[PDB]
Amino acid sequence: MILDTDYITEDGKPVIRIFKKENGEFKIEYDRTFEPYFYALLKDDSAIEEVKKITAERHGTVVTVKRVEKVQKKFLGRPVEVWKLYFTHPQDVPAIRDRIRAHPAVVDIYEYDIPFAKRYLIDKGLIPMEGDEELTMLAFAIATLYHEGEEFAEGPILMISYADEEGARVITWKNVDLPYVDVVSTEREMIKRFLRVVKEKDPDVLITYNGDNFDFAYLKKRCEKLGINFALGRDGSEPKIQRMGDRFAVEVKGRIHFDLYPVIRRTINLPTYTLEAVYEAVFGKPKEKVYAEEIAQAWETGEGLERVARYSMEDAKVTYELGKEFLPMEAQLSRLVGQPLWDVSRSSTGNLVEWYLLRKAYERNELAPNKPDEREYERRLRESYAGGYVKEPEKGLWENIVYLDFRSLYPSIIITHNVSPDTLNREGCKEYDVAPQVGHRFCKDFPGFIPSLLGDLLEERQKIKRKMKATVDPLEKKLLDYRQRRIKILASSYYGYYGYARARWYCKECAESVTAWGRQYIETTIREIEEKFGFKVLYADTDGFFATIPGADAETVKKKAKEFLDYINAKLPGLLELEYEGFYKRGFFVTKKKYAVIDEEDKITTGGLEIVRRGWSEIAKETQARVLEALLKDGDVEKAVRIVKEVTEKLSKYEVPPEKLVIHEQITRDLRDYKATGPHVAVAKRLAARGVKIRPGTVISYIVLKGSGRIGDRAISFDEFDPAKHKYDAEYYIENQVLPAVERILRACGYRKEDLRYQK
DNA sequence: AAACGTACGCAGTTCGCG
DNA sequence: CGCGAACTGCGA
Ligand SMILES: *OCCCN1/C(=C/C=C/C=C/C2=[N+](CCCO)c3ccccc3C2(C)C)C(C)(C)c2ccccc21
Ligand SMILES: [Mg+2]
Ligand SMILES: [Mg+2]
Ligand SMILES: [Mg+2]
Ligand SMILES: [Mg+2]
Repeated sequence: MILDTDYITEDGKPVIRIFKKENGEFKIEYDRTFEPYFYALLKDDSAIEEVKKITAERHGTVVTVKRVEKVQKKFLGRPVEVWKLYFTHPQDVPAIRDRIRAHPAVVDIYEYDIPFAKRYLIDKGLIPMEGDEELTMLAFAIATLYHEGEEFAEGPILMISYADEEGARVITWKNVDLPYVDVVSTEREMIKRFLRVVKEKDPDVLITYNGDNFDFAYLKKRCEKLGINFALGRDGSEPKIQRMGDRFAVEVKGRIHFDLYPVIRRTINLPTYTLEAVYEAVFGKPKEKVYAEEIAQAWETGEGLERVARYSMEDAKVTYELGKEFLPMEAQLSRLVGQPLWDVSRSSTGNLVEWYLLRKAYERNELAPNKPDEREYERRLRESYAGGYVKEPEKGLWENIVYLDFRSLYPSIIITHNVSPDTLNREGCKEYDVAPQVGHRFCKDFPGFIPSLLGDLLEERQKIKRKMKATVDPLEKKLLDYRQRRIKILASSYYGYYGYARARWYCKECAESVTAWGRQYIETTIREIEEKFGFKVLYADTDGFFATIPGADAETVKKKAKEFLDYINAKLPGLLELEYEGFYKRGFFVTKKKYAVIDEEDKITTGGLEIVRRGWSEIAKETQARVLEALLKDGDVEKAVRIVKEVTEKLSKYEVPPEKLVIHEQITRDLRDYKATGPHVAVAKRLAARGVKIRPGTVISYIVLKGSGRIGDRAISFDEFDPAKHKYDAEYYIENQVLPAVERILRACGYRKEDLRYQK
C-alpha cells in the first residue's frame, strides 16, 4: 500500500520518497531517476537549439536545459508535435519557464506547474491506498489555558489526550485522580511524553479534528517557547505547515495526518460543525462540551478538573471512532482520484477532478491544457451563463405529495450528449448533438475525454448504493449513504469544473449546454406529468420536483406516480432517469428554495428554512419548529397560531430565558474591510477595541437589548449580558425574530392572520 | 507554491432619495 | 416616511 509520496534534495538532485506499508512494515522507497520536465510548442524545429541555450537562476543555482526530446501527442484530441524539455531539479522549472515561453519561436508551454510528487504518481501509474494492508491509527487532541485578549498559544497546553484500539488516555501536569490520566510535573514533560507515545505506537495515521488550524499550530508555538524538538515524523522531522489557497494544513512525514474537519464539513449537512454535533449526528449519542472558561477556572482554582479530563479524554476517543468510520470512504476517494489521502481529503472538488484528469490525460498521451494566465482568468470570471430551472411555488398546504428527481442529471447529460471541450464544434464531424438555446454542437463520432470517464464514477456510486440497501446495520448503512453522496457530488462537480475559472479543461460552452439540457429535461418531465397524468407540479428546482394529484388519496397518487415514471423513463433517452424519491402526506412551499414536507413516519424535512441557518435566535427556531409540526403533522392551523401567540406573550412579559435570544453570526473578514456595519460587526468592533482578538471565522454571539438607536447600537456580546443591568428588547425579538420566521410560513399555507402577535 | 470552484435565491440591516 | 439599493450572509 502506497501511503504518500514527496521529494527531498540530496546534493542538488531530487530524490522521490515513496512512503509505503508492506507486510505490516513501514518502508521508504527512494527513486533518484525521475527527471522533471515540461513541454514546448515550437514555431519551427530549427529553433530548438536556441531554446536549449536559455538559462535562468534560482537561489544561487544556474538553471539550464538538460535534454530535449521531440514527442507526438494530442491536444484536445488533435495531433500535435511538441518538445519535451528535461531538467535536473523540479525547482528549475518555475525559474526558467517564463523565459522559455518568452522566446519568439515558442508558441506556448505546457505541464510546467504540476508538483513533482504528484507528477511521479501519475507518470508511474501508481495509485495510493491500494491493497489489504491494515493501517494503524492514533487520534489526539489538546486542551489549553485560554484568557481573553492574549496572543495565540500565550498560555500553556494543559492536557494532551490520545486514543486508539487500546483505549483513550490523558497526559497532564496537574494531579487528576482518574485511571486514564497520566500525571507529569511540567508542560514540557507532558509534550515530550506525548512525543514518546507516538514514537512507540508508530501509527500510520494521526487523526485530529481541526488539527490543521489549532492543535498542531498550538503545539508548534509551545515547542518553540520550551525548546522542544517535536519530532513526530517517521524521518525525525517536525510537523510541517502547508498552505492551499486561503486554507492551512499540517503534514507529518511518513504518516497520514487525517484531519476530520474538512472531511465531515462536506460529507454531512449540519447547522454547526463542533466535534460534539458531529459525533451525535454520526453515532446517535450526545457528547458533553466543556468550554474554555470552565477549563481555565478548573485549572486555576484546582477544583473540578476531573470533568475537564473527561472532556479531554472523550475528545480523543470520539475522534478515533470518527476517524475509523470515515477512513474507508476517504481511502476509496484517494484510489478514485489517484492522489494521497492527505491531499484528497483536503483538496477542493476542482482539484479532485483535475488531478484525475491529469492522470487520465497522461494515460492517453493527451497534452494537458494550462491553468489560465491573469487576463484569461479575469475574462472567465466575468462571463456567466444560465443555470437550473426554478419554479415559483404553488401556495397552500398540500397533501399526498411525491418528489421525483433525476438520478444524476448533469453527469447523465454529459455522457449522453458527449459534452466535452474536445467534442465542441468539431470539424468534419459526422453526427453531433446541438444543445438547446445555446446552440453548441457536440460531436458524437468518438466519446469525449470527460464523458468517457464519468460512466465509471457513476457505476462506483451505484455499487455503493446497492451495498447500502443490502446492509441492515444502521451505522454501516448511514456511512455508505454518506459515501454514495460524496461520489454523486464529485461526479456532478464535473459540470461545475467546466465553469470554474481556474480549470485546465475549462469549457463555458460545455457548462451552459449542460444546464440548458437540464432545464429542457426537467421542463419535459413537468409538462408530461401534468398533461398525460393530470398531476399538479407544486415546486421544482434544477433536477427534481414536488407533485400531486389534487383531491386524490394517497394510494392513487402513489399508483399514478409509478405509472408516470414507467412512461417518462421510456421517453427519456440515454442515461437520463427519473426516480421515485419519496412520498409525503403534507407539505408547503414558502418561496423558491424554501419548503417543508413530512413523510408517513411523521419525519419533517425542510429546505432553506430558518431552523437551520445562522443569525436566528433559538426562540425563533424553536417556535418555527413547533409551527412546522402543528401544520404538517397535526394539520392544525389554530394550534400553530396559538403557539405564536403564547411565544410572543412570553417575550412581552419577559418570561423567555435570555439564553434563547442569543444570535450567532460569523465575521468573514478583517474588521477594516467591512463597508457596512451591522449588529454583529458593531459588536465585533467593540470587542476588538477592548483587546479581544477578532479574526475571520470568529462567531459573534450577541443579544439585542432594549435601548435606543439602530439594532447594532442595542446589541451587546452575550458573554457580557447581566440580567441585573440589562433588559432585552422584547419588541425586537417578536417583530424581527419570531414573527418573520412564522408569518411567511402561515401565509404560504393560505392563512394570513392579522393579529398573530400578542397584544399589538 | 498552490489556488473551496457552478447558478439561483431569500432576507436582515442600514439609510438616502423623492 | 415608502421605497429600494447596497451590503451582508447563507442555503440544487
Ligand atoms: O517557486 C517559484 C515562484 C517563486 N515565487 C513565489 C513563491 C511563493 C511560494 C509560496 C510559499 C509558501 N508556502 C509553501 C508552499 C506550500 O504550502 C507556505 C506554507 C505554509 C504557509 C505559508 C506558505 C507560503 C506563504 C508563502 C513568490 C515569492 C510569491 C514570488 C513572487 C514573484 C515571483 C516569483 C515568486
Ligand atoms: Mg505531500
Ligand atoms: Mg464565470
Ligand atoms: Mg430512458
Ligand atoms: Mg420621483
